[PDB]
Amino acid sequence: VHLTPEEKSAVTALWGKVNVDEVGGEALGRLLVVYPWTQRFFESFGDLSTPDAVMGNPKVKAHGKKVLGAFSDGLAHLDNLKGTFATLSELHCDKLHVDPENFRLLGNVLVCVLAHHFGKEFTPPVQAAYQKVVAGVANALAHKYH
Amino acid sequence: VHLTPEEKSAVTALWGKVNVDEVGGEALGRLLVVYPWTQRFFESFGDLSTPDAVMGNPKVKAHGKKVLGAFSDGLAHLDNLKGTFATLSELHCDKLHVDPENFRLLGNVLVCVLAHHFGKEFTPPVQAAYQKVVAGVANALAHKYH
Amino acid sequence: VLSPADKTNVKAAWGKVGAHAGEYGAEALERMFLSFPTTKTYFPHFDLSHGSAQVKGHGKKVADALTNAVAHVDDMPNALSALSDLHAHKLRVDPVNFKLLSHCLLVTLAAHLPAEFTPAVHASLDKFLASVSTVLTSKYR
Amino acid sequence: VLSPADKTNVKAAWGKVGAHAGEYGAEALERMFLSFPTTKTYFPHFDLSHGSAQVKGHGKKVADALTNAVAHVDDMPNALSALSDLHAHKLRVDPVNFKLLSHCLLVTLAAHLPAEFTPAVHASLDKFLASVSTVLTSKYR
Ligand code: HEM
Ligand code: HEM
Ligand code: HNI
Ligand code: HNI
Repeated sequence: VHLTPEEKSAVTALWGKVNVDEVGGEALGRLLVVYPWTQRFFESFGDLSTPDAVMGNPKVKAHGKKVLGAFSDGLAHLDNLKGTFATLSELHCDKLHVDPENFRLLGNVLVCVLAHHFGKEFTPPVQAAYQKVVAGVANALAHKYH
Repeated sequence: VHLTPEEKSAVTALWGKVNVDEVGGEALGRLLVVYPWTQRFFESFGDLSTPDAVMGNPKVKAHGKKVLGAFSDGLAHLDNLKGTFATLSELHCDKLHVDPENFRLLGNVLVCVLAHHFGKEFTPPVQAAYQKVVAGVANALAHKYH
Repeated sequence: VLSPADKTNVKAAWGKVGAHAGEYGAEALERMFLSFPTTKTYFPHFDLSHGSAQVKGHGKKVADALTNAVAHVDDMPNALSALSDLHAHKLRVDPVNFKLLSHCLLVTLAAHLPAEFTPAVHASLDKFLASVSTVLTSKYR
Repeated sequence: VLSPADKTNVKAAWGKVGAHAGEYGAEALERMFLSFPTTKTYFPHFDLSHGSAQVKGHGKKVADALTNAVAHVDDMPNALSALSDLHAHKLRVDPVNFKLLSHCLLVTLAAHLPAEFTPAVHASLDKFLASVSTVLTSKYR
């Protein structure tokens, strides 16, 4: 997970324009719509029966806020993602039983949401930097599985 | 990535019994037979037209030995596979243009070959230690790609 | 695409497995849980202790499904229809895991079939398990 | 399998792409080479930097193949037959890479289609590109 200085600055500049609560809700909802088997962790969230039921689901939205909030905090620690996400990794393994493939899927959905929101501003070099970030975060979240 | 002392001892114990020549030739040969798209790198090896042709090919045998020889050397650096394979990673990227997915395929073929040779001695814990090793070696060989 | 020659190899190899199928199914699961610990996230409700009767019972079910698939190798989408429904709608196992079980099934076969696990047979069994996996994930979305 | 709604969504989205298909194909390739450097192993003979003439040309080819797949969305195995043979036998591109181009195509679509790239349409496009990818890797062994 090696970002160039230019990439680090592009990551930070774009993220400064991100509504984390909104983007989080959008990314988690899109995950559950695009890859509907990921709904398996969210039985208690109620209606997930159609794209609109999922995207507008208040529990999905609330959960997306939490998830992207933790992601956002991690962007301040790009040189130590494994340490940053160690307790969340342990939690998702031991208590939540979430296959880490889910982290990879969410990363790619998040990249789509950023593209959708930012349009031409989400350039190929900006995407490439975010691909490094999202791979690093997924790898960090998978790291304490056992 | 990081092997426990018990895993390390299990790896080293098995490897001390490995015929690197038979296992290397068998692993590379099976990679080419089972995933024939991998033959793309080896047309200069000559006749690769049937399974028997691939397996008995002197150049496949020689290359399998060479590849597994470098793998074997790597087992003395289990805590710094990335450092040790750095040169080879760059070579496979820049000079040989080998997709790193090939290292992952080879690793799983190697595990099959070890199972085939050792039978019941290749127990589930021994396999599990080897899976960590082959994942680590593939990752180390992929690490310098750009 | 499973060729007629693959089908020949698969039928012959599974024939040799014979009544050991259930045992090998359990062994493949044990190997998968140890080698690929993320797959345990699908079995938190299981007893995963050494020699678990629950795991052994499940391996028998996996093995029987494979025996059925071999017996109906020309018509696998039909033979496996209820199992495909189950994995798609209820279990919801991420598709990446099917390659992990398939690999562990191959390793198990290799470990028990010294004479039969030739390069050609290895290739055919890999294709077969990939085909099974394709059918079992066909209804996911 | 693509649902009736998936096909409506894919046809509508690719319809909106319209005359930009070739531009978007080139952009998706550029995004792939930058984001996923291992894919560059298949194009050692290409200039793979920004504004590459080889990439612009190749994107037009990729786009045309996708347009044809949309036109023959109920018979992709046959409509893409020659291209499947090419990737399986001449180019021998590892199947893992198809998901990387697919993702880069979705990102490109997202960046250009603010109104049309809804969650349902995204889901349909992902399934469509997965299906194209499955066809293109169907003849590998
Ligand atoms: C070769 C591929 C596979 C075959 C042939 C297979 C076969 C089966 C069978 C026969 C059952 C029992 C169904 C029933 O009770 O009606 C089952 C259930 C199940 N399978 Fe699979 N399966 C495969 C892949 C997987 C994978 C890759 C995973 C995850 C790593 C998985 C996870 C499960 C789970 C969690 C259950 C339910 C266990 C329970 O709570 O009773 N399966 N499978
Ligand atoms: C949506 C998936 C894809 C589509 C629709 C597609 C389409 C095409 C088309 C239309 C051609 C030109 C065919 C011709 O000249 O007759 C081509 C060539 C090629 N493709 Fe793909 N492709 C896809 C995925 C990939 C991937 C993932 C890779 C590797 C990362 C790849 C590597 C190549 C290469 C190396 C060539 C030959 C370039 C040359 O002329 O030297 N393709 N592809
Ligand atoms: C689809 C599965 C899934 C994904 C992709 C995902 C991806 C991520 C990512 C990736 C960027 C991050 C940083 C993250 C962070 C969090 N997750 Ni995840 N989680 C997932 C399933 C959950 C579940 C399940 C919970 C518990 C929800 C509940 O019901 O309370 C959860 C709970 C959390 C919590 C709250 C912990 C607690 O309750 O103590 C945080 C923070 N997470 N999750
Ligand atoms: C399918 C492709 C493929 C795989 C899976 C693979 C897997 C590996 C692994 C994995 C464990 C290792 C340790 C390894 C080691 C080596 N490879 Ni790889 N190589 C591969 C394709 C090659 C090619 C091609 C060459 C050049 C051979 C030649 O003809 O010169 C090569 C050459 C080498 C060399 C010789 C380099 C030199 O001349 O100094 C070593 C050592 N390697 N290769």
